[PDB]
Amino acid sequence: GSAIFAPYRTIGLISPTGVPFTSIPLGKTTFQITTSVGRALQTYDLKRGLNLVFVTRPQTPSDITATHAWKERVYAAFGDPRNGEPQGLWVFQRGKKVAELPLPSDLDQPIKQILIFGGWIVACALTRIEVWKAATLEHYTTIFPAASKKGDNELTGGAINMPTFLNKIFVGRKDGWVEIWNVSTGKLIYTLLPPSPDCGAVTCLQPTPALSLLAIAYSGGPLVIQNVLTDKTVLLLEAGTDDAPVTSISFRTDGLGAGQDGRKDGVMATATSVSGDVTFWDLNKGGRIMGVLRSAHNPPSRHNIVRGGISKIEFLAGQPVIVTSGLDNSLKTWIFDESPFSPVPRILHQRSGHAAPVRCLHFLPSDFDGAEGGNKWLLSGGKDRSLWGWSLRRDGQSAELSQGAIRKKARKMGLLAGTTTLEDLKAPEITCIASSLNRDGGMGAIPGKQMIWDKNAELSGNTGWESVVTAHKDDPYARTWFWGRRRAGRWAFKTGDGEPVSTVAISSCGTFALVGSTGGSIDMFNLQSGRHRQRFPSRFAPGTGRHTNAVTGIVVDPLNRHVVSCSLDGKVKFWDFITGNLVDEIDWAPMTKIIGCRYHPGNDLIAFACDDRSIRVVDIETKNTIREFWGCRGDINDFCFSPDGRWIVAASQDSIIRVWDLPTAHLIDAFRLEQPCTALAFSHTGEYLAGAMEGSLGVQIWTNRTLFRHVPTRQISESMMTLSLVPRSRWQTLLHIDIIKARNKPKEPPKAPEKAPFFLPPVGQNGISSLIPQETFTSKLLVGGAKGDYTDFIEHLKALPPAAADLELRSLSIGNGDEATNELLHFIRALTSRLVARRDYELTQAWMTVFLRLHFDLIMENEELLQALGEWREHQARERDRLSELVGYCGGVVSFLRSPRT
Amino acid sequence: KPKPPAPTLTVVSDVATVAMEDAQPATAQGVAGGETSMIAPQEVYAPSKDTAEKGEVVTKAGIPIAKQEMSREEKLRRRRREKERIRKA
Amino acid sequence: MKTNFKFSNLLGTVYCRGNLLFSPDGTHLFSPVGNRVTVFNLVENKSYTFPFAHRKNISRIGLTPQGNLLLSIDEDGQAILTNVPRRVVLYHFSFKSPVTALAFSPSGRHFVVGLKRKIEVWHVPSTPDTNEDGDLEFAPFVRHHTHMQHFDDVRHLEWSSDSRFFLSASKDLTARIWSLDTEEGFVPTVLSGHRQGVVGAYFSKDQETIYTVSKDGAVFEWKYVAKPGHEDMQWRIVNKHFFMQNAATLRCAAYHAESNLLVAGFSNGIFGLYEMPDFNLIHTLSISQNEIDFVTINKSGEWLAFGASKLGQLLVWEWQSESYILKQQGHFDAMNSLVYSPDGQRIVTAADDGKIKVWDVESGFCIVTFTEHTSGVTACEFAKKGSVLFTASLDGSVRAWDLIRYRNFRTFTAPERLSFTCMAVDPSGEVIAAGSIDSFDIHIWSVQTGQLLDRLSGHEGPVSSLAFAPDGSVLVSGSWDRTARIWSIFSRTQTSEPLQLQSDVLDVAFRPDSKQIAISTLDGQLTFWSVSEAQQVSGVDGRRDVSGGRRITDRRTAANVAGTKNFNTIRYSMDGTCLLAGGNSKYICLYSTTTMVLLKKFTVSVNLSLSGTQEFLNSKLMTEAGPVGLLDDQGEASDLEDRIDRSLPGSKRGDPGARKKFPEVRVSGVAFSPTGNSFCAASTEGLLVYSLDNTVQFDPFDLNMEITPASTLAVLEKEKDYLKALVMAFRLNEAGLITRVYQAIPYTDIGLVVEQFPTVYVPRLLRFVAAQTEQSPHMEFCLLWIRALIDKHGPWLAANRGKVDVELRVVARAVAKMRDEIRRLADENVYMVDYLLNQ
Amino acid sequence: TVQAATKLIEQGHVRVGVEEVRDPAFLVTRNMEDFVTWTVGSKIKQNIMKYRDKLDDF
Amino acid sequence: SVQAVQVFGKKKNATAVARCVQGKGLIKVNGKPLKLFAPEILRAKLYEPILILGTDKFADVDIRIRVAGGGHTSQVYAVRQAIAKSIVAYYAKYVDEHSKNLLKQELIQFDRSLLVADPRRCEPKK
Repeated sequence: GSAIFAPYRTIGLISPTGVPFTSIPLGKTTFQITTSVGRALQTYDLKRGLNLVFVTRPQTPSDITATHAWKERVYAAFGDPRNGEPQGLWVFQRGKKVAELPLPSDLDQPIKQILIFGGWIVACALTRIEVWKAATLEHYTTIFPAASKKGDNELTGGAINMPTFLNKIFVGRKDGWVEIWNVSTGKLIYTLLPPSPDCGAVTCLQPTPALSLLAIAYSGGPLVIQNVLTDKTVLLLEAGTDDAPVTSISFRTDGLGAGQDGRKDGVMATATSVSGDVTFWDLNKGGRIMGVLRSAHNPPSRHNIVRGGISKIEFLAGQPVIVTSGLDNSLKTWIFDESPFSPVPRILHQRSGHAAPVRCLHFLPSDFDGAEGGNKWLLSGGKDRSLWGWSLRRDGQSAELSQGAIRKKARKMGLLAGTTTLEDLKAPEITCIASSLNRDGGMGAIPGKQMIWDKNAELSGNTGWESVVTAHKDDPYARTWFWGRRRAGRWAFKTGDGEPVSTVAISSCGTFALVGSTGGSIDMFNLQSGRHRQRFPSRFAPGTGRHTNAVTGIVVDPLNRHVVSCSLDGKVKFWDFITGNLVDEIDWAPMTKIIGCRYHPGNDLIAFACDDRSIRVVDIETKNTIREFWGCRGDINDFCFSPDGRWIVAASQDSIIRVWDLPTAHLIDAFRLEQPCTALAFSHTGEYLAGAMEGSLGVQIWTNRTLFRHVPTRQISESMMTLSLVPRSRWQTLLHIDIIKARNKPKEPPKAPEKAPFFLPPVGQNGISSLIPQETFTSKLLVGGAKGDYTDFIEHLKALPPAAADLELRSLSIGNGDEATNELLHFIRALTSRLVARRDYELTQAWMTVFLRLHFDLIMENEELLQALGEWREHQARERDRLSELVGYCGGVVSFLRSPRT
Repeated sequence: KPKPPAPTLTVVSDVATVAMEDAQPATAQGVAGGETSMIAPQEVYAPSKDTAEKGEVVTKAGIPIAKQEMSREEKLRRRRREKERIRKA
Repeated sequence: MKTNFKFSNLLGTVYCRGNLLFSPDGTHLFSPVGNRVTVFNLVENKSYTFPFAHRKNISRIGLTPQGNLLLSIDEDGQAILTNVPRRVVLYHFSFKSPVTALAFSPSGRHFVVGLKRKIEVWHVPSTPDTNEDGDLEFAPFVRHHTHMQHFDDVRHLEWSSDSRFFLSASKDLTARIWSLDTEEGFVPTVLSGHRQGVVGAYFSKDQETIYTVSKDGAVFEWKYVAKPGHEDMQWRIVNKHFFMQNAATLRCAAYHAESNLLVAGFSNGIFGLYEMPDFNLIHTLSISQNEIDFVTINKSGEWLAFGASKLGQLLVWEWQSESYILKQQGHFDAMNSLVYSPDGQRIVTAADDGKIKVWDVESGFCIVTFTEHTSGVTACEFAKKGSVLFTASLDGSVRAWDLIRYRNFRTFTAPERLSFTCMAVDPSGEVIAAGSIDSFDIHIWSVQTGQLLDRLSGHEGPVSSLAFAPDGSVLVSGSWDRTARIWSIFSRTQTSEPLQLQSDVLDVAFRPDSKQIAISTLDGQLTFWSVSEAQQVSGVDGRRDVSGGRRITDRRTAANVAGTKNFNTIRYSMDGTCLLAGGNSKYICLYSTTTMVLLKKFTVSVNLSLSGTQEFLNSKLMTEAGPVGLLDDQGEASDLEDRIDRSLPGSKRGDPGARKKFPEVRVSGVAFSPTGNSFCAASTEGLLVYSLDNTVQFDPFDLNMEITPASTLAVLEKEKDYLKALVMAFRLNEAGLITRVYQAIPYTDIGLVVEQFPTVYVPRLLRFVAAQTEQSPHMEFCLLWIRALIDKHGPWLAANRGKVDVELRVVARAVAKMRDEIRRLADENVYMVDYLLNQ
Repeated sequence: TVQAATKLIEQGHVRVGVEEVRDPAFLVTRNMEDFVTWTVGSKIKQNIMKYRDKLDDF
Repeated sequence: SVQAVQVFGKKKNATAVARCVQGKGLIKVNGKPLKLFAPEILRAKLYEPILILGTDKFADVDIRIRVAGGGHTSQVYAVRQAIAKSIVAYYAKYVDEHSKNLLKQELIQFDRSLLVADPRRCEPKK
C-alpha cells in the first residue's frame, strides 16, 4: 500500500462491465437498479432520477461476476479462480456486507448467475449449479448436469424459474437442450429438445407473463415460446442472424402496447450483444415485429477504441418503462407514450460516463470561498472525445459539457442506423485543459443561444464569458467552453503557425487564453471578444525570441506581468505580458527536453518535467532552479503540486507513483499500481488526489491521510530570565481576584426562598472544584523546605485555579514558632530559589505581589523572615535593574525610531 | 431630526474599570490595568475656596496661603484681580 | 506583502439559534454562531472557530463523550462531523429530515437522533483518529434501529448511564422508554399523562425514578411500583409538582443526575434550579428579558450554560457561588462600522442596536459595552494615540470616550439638530469633523475645547465620507453632489480644492504614506487620486468584480441587479499596496493599488439562511404563490409572542418589531489589522477575521539547491556558523526551523550575528522576534535580540520609516506587553518590600 | 400613475438616496423626497435621456 | 442591429455630439474633416486622443461630430473631449472591457479632461 494516499472511490463509472444489472421493485413507487462497478455495486433509485442510493463496501478482492437483488439484500458473486483470483459470494445490505456464503471446497469455476426463489438461492457457475438454502444461508446440494461430449456440458444461457412451478430450475446447455431440474431432491425431471436442431446453443431463456410458457433463444437464431409442461411450441420466431444471436429478452407485463392501436398486450423486447439496437415484437397474430430502437447504446466495434454493446434489457413490472444497460458505461430508461402510439419508446432517464479511458484530469479552481470549494468539480477529458464535469459531492449532478446537438445531428445523419461514427462527430480527443472561473457567469453566461466554435460585449461584461480552454489532439484550433452553462463556447482559436495545438493556458483573471502550437508560435486571445491580442514574440533583441520546437507548458503570472513558456527542445522563456517581448531565457538545451510544466500560484514556483526522467523546480522570481528530483524509471505521465506546495506527486510510465517533499528535497512515498497512471490531478484543497489509469474507464479518487492522522513518514527510500508556560489569563486574574468576582456578581441577587435549602447536594469532584488536579499544600511546602528543592511545591502551585491559589496563599500561617514549621518563611525562600534559578519571573512577581498584599502585618511584626525578605530583595533588585534597563531601552529607542521628527 | 438635547447626569463610582467591564472569566486588561479608579484626581480632591480652611485662602495654583502671612501689596493685588474678574463678568 | 488570506476565526457574535455544549473536561464551551461553531476556552482566555461551514444555520450540536468527535446538524438535516483536537472536517452526511433531537451515548458507540416523528439510533463511525491502520470510508454511518411508534415531534432524547436504554420526550404529550437491543424483562413502554407536551424526560442515577418535565411547567416522577390492587407492576406516577412561574411556559430544562438537580428556563427569561428528589427551590433569577431557549449543564455539575436566541445572550452561571462566569451579548442589529485599536489587540464595533462594544481578538469576548447612545450608532473612529474613541450616531451626538477610564468625556451636537452618519477625526486627536444627511454643511468641533469650531460648506449634497489624513494636514470629504473636496483647515488660509467625479461618492480612504487617496463612487468604480497635485492617477471599474446577488424579493437577474454593484467601504492595507473593498454584496475584493488588478476575491458567507449568498436561486423553491421563503409562516407557531407581528409597514432601517426573516448579506465595514497579516469584515452573520496562512504553506524567499532543513541543522550543529544557519532558515521560511536555529544560537553571539545580518532580511527578523516576544517564554533572549537589532540597524529604520512601519509597530506592542506586564509588578514589589523592610 | 410606480419599484429602478428600494411600502419623509431618484444602470433613465436627446453612452 | 454610440462633450458654452459607428476610419466635424476644422495651431489639441491611443484603435470606427456654441478654443476642447469619450464608449460597448480599461488608463494618464469635463465654479477663498 501507500503511506499517504488511501483509496476512496472510483468515480465516473456506472456500468462498465459485462455483468448485467438487477432491478427490484420497492413498494408501489420506486425501483432499485443495481449495477456493478467491478469491485462494488451501485444501487440507484428510479423515481428520484437515477441518483445513487448505495454503493457497496468493502471492495471485494476480485472482480464481481454475478449479481442479484432480493428483498433488501444484494447478493454478489465474485472471482474467477481459473486465473489466480480468490472467489466468493457476499450478501450486502445498505452497502455493507452483512453475510457471506460458504462456497464448496471443490469449486474451481467462475460463477455466472444467481437466482433466488422459494427459500433457495441457486448459482449457475459454468457446468455446475451450487444451491444454498436462504433462510439459514447454508449449503444444500450441487447439481451436476452430464454430457457425452466435452462441449455440450457447458451451461450457457442460465437457469430460470417458472413462477407457479414448485422447486424447479430450467437450465440451458451448450447443446440445444433445456433441462428441468427439481432442486429439492436434485433430480433431472424433464428435458426439452431444440426445434430444427441446426440451431445449436441456448443463448438465453425468460419466462413469459403467460403461465408455463418459456421463451428460449438459441444461438442459431430462433426464439421459441413453448409450453414447458406440454413440450409444445406456441410461437417460433426467426429473431436473429446466425452471426448475431439473440442474447437478452424481456416481456412487457403492462397489459397493453401492441396491435397497431396500443390497446392490446403482448410486447417483447430483445437485444443481441453484438448490436446496440433493441427490437420490439407484437406477439399477437404470428409474432410480427413492430419497431427497432436503433443505437440505444454504442454499437460495439472490434476495431474502434470506444466500447459498446447492450448488456441487459428489463421491462419493469407492470410499467411502460424499459431499463437498458450497455457496455459503454451507460444506463438508460425509455418509456412508451400512451396517447400517440409509439412503436419505439422515448428516453426519459439516462446516466452515462466515458465510453473509453480518461485522458486528462483537472480539478476546477475554487469558487472564491463558496460552497463549491476546490474539491467538488473534476473535469475529465476522455478518449471517447467527450469532456465530462464530474461532481465528487453527489454523483447525479455530473453531466457532459455538451458540444451541441450531437445526437440530433447523428440522427439527422445516418449515424444511428448504420460514413463515420457518433464519437467522430465530436471534437478530437482532449490533450489538456485549463480553466479559471473568475468570469464564469453561471447559468446565465450569455443569454440566448450562441454559435459553437465560430472559427456584443456589454452583455458579456455584465454577465460573464467562457471559462475553460481546451487543447485537442491533432487539431489546429484550441476550443473554448462555457463552464457554468455546461456547453461548448463560441470561439475556437487558431494557432497562427497553422500547426496543431500543443499546450493551452488561461490567465488568472479569466480574460486571456494563450495557445501554444507544436511549431513554436504562442498566441494570446481575448475571450470576451474572441480576438487576437498579443503574439509572442511581437513584430535581448526585441522581435526575435521564437521557439524552434513545440511549446509544452505555458503559464501566466497571476499579476499579468510575465508569461513563462517552455519549449520542447530546451529552453524556458519569460516574456513580458503587455509588450510581447522576451525578457529572460534559461537554456537547458544540450541536456534536457522538457515535456511539461506545472505552476503553483501563491508560491511562485514552477515545476518542469524533462525527458531525462527528472523534475526541476525553479523560482520564477529569482529565475534559478531550486530543486531537482531524480526518481523516475519511465517517462513522467503526469505530475502535480500540493496546495501547500510541500509535495509534488509524479506518476511515471513504470506504474509507480512517487511523492517528493519539496522543502526537505526528499522522497516520502512511492506506491506501485496495477496499471500505469495516465493523468493526475490534486484538488485545490488538500483532500483528494485523482488518477486516471490506463485501461480503466473512470477515475480513481485517493484521499490524503496526512490531513486526518499525522504520518511520521520522512523515509528517504529507493524501492537568562525566562517566563513560564502558565496562561496569562490564569495568573493575571490570580493577581486581580476581588474585582473580577465583584463584576461577576449579578446586579440584582438571585431570589432565594425563605425556607432555603441548607446542605445543597455536592457538585464537583469530592466537594471541591473539578479543576483542582487530584493526587495538603502546606505539607507540600514543608516537605519541600525540609528538602532543598521547592520544585514540587512550585509545580503544584502553578497548576491551580486562581480561586484555589488565592485560598492556598491566604491559608499560610506561622504556627508553632519554629523555623521549620512556618509556611511564610518557606514561601519567601521558595520564591528566592526561583529568583536564583531564573525560571518563572512573571509568576514569582505576581505571587509575591498578592503575598505581600495579604500578609504584610505578620511579615512586618515578625523578624524571623525579614532576613529572607532581605535576600529576596537583593536578588530581586539585581534582576529588576538588569531587566528594567533592557525593556526600557528597547521601548524608548523603538518609540524614537517610529517618529524621530518632533 | 433627533430630539432637543436635555441634560442627563450619570453617577460614576470610585471602582476600577474592571467593574465597568462585562462579565467574563478574566479581564482583558493586564496587571497594570485594573487600578485605574474611574474618577480622576481632580474628582477625588480638588483644592478650592469651598473646601479651604478658615484663615487661609487657596490661590489659582491650588496652594494654601494665609491672609495673616500675606503682605499688604499682595492683598491689594489679589483684591484687584478679583475685582477684574468681577468687572469681566 | 503576501495576499494569501484564509479564514481565521469568526467574531462579534457569541451565540445564535442552536444547542449549547460543554467539553467533557468542563472548560471549553461549544456554541453555534450562524453556520459555524465557536469554541470558547474558559480556563485560558481563548477562542477559535472550526473551519467548516454549513449551508444553513446550525440546528444541533453533539459531542462524543471521549471528547474528540463533534457532530453538527444544520437545518434540513445536513450533518458534518469533525475532529476537535485536529480541527479538520471529517465526514458529511445528510439526515433527510430536519433534526429536532440528538444525543450521543455515554459509552460512545451509538448516537440517537429524532427526525420529526422518527427516532433513529445510529452507530458512531470509526475514525482515522482512533484506528492505527484506517482511512475514510465512503458511507461511514451504519443505521442500527428506527422507531416510528410515535405521533408528533420528538423534542428530547436522553440516554441512560449504562447506555442500554434511552428516553424520548415528545410533542404528543408522551415520553417513551426505548432499549438498544432486546432486553429480557422489558417492553417499550409509554409514559402518558400531561397537558402540553413533554420538554424532557430524564433518568435518575440508579435508573429507577425517571422524571418528565413538560411545557406547562410541571415535573412528574415515574417509578416502577405495583398497581393499586396489590409480576404486575406498571410504570406509574408517584408525585407531581409544579413550577409556579406565573404567566410563562418553560422552554428548556436540564437535569444533572449525579448531583440530583434540575434547572428549568422559562418563557419570561427567569430560570430556576431545584434540588429535585425533594423539590427544594435552590434559587431562581432573570437572566434575560426575552426568553431562554437552550440550557445545558456541566459534566462536573458546577456550571450552567443558557442561551437566548432572539438576542445573542449566552451566559454561563456558577450557581453555588451565585455569580456569572460569562454574560456575553452579540449585536442584534446591523453592525454599522468597526475599527481596530492602534495596538491591534482589540477591535470595536458599532451597530444599529444603539450599543458599541469592544471585542478582544483573542478569546472573542466583548470587554465593554458603551450604551449612552439612544439611537443607531454609525461610524466609530480612533486617534493615533489609541486611548480615545469617537463615535457618531443618529441621535445627533458625536460622543468621545476615554478607554482608560470608560466614560464619555465629551459629547458634541450641532446647534440645529442633525443626525450624523459619518465622521472623521484628526490623528492629533484635537479636531472632529462630522457630516450628516439632513444638512450639507460639514461640522467641526474641538476635543480640548468642546464647542463648535466651524461649519465648512461648499457641498451641493449630503456629505457621505470623511477622512482626515494620517499626517494630519488635509480633510477629505466626499458627497452625493458627485464631488470630493480636499479641505485644508489647519493652514492660515482655509481652502477647498474640488475633485469632480462621475457619480455619488460612497467611500474615501487614504494611503498610510499620505500621498494617495482612493475614492469609491456609485458607478462601482474606484479612482486613485493624488493629494499633492490633485489628479487621478489610477482607476478600477469594479462592477462585475463585486456583483453577486439575487436576494429573495428581487425580480431581476443577479447580473442586472443594480445596488449591489458598488463599493460602500474601502480601506488601504497597512503596507499601502492593496485596497480592500466591500459593498452591499457577497464578495470582498482585494485590489492592488499599483498594478490595478484584483489579487483575490472572497465570499463572506456560504449561509443560505441569509438572503443574497447565491446568484442563481433554484426553481424548486418557487411555488405558484411566490418563493417558498416568502410566505408568512408566523401563524403556525405554538407561542403567542412568536405569533404576534409587531412590525411596521415599510421600515428598512431598524424597527424593534424586526421580522428579519432571511436578512440580506452586506459588508458594512472592513478594516485591516495594524499589526498586519489580518483583516476583518462586519457581515450580517458576524465579524469575520481573515488572516494569512504561513504555517500551512511552503513559501521560500530566494532559495538555492543545497539548502534543506537537514543542511541547515548540519551547518548549525557541526560547522557552528550561526549567521549562515539563520540566513538559511529565513531563506527557507519554515517557522519551526527558524525557531530551532533562533533558540539554538547563544546570547553572546547574538551581537555578532546581528552585526553581520543582511538588511534584506532585517524586517522579517524584526517581525519574527516581535512574535517570539509576544508568544514564547524566552523573554530576556528576545529582548537581547531586539536591543542588538535596533542598536545595529538604528539609522536604516529611522531613514526608511514607511517600509518598516508594521514591523516597528509589532515590536513596539511586544515591548509594551513586557513593559506593562512584568516590570510594573517588579517595581511595585521592590518598593513594597523596601517599605516593609524599613518598617 | 401609482400602478406604474409600484411596478417600477418592484422591478427595482428606484433608489432612495444611495440604496435601491425594492419595497413598495417605504415611507418617504419630507427630506427624502429630495433624494428619491432612479438607480444606476436604469433603462428608464436611458429612456428619459433618449427622449431629451442627451443619451451619453459613457 | 447596427453598432452606434452617441457621446457628448462639454466646455464653457461649446457642446459636441459625436456618433461613433462601425466604419472605415473617417472623422468628420460639421461635415468637414478633422484636419480642416480648427484654428491652425489647435489641431494639435484635436489630434491628442488619436496620438495617445494610436491609430489602430481608430482604424475600425467612423466618428461624426457636431459642435455648437463657444469660441474657437472652447469648441476645440469640446471636440477632443467628444473624440476621446466616444472611442472609450465604443470600446466599452462593442469590444472587451480590458480594452476599455486600457484606453481609459492611457487617457487618464495623459489628461483627465479628455473624459471628465471639470466646470469652473465660483469659490474663491472663503
